[PDB]
Amino acid sequence: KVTTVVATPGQGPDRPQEVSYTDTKVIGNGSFGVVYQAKLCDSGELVAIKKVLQDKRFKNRELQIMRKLDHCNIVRLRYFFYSSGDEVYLNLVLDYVPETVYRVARHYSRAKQTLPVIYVKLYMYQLFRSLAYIHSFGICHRDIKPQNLLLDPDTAVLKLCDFGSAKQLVRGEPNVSYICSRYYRAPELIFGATDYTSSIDVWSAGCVLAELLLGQPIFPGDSGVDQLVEIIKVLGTPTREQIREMNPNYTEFKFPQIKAHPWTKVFRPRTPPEAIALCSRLLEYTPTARLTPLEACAHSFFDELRDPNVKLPNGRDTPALFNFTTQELSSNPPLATILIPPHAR
Ligand SMILES: CC(C)(C)Cc1[nH]nc2c1[C@](C)(c1ccccc1)C1=C(CC(C)(C)CC1=O)N2
Repeated sequence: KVTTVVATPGQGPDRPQEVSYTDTKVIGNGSFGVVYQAKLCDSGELVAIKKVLQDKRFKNRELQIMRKLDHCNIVRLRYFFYSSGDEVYLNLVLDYVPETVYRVARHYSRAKQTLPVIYVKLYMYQLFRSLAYIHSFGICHRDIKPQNLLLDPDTAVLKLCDFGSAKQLVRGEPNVSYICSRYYRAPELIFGATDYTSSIDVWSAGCVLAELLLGQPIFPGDSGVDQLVEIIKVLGTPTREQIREMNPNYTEFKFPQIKAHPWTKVFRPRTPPEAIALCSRLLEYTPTARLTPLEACAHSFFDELRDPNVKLPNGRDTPALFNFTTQELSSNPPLATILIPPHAR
């Protein structure tokens, strides 16, 4: 049974073509609508179709954002197209990838084991790459979690997915506080800040990093507000100057004073010292103090990835790690001296 639709390519001239697919099954769910799997008849390739009720009044924020993006570490919009059920739906044809960082991290910790640190370097490097790219367009993902990191287990290619909460932030225009998933939610946001930057994504990224070294979430909060407490147990009570730097909308938390539990004691003994150094510069109260995604790719914890002889545990080559663009380097072009090593010209 074959379905044919007239779909506009996402990274293409605005020019609709016939597309056919088969083997439709449901795989996903949300306030938005539903996600299906299908097999394209052309390539036999597997894809996901995200089906979203779309008020013809509005543009679809996710769609505008997805049409700009073109990146090895971001899920690609192959096609999009409209359908019926007045009912008008947007369908987004996106990559299907069989695993996630959530699932892999979970296999390791159901077995009490540590995810090998090579994979931590591989996965995190690619996540920071993906954020460098979108942050360069002023786009904040605002939902970085291990579950939104797609993962081809054989190639080690990580792809950032799910841009339902993503947005272009412009200084001046305020934004919602209760955003991101709780465990990965920056403290600015729990203070009610509406004037935040894309450095919230970096907080979340350091939460993913921490989780991958600990085997469970670093801040498992009972509620959007117990989330602060969980954080405070680790970083300790924020100073008056840190609280000011979060440009809050409410500080009346009447929180006890807790001393900072130092970083090296948070992780299991003989965690590599560079992972902790990176981790502490992401999970900072002051949002302006956190590394930019691109400095984070340049960090010395990822040096193993820049070694000429580096290979995956399954024998194969690493994915493309060094093929930076000008768009992708914009925020700090000198970093290319470190980022793109000798042996890749
Ligand atoms: C590109 C989408 C819209 C994000 C769909 C997609 N593309 N590739 C995927 C997905 C799913 C449907 C997804 C949905 C939401 C967030 C992340 C992932 C998905 C997988 C792996 C699993 C094991 C089947 C679990 C699963 O939910 N892989």
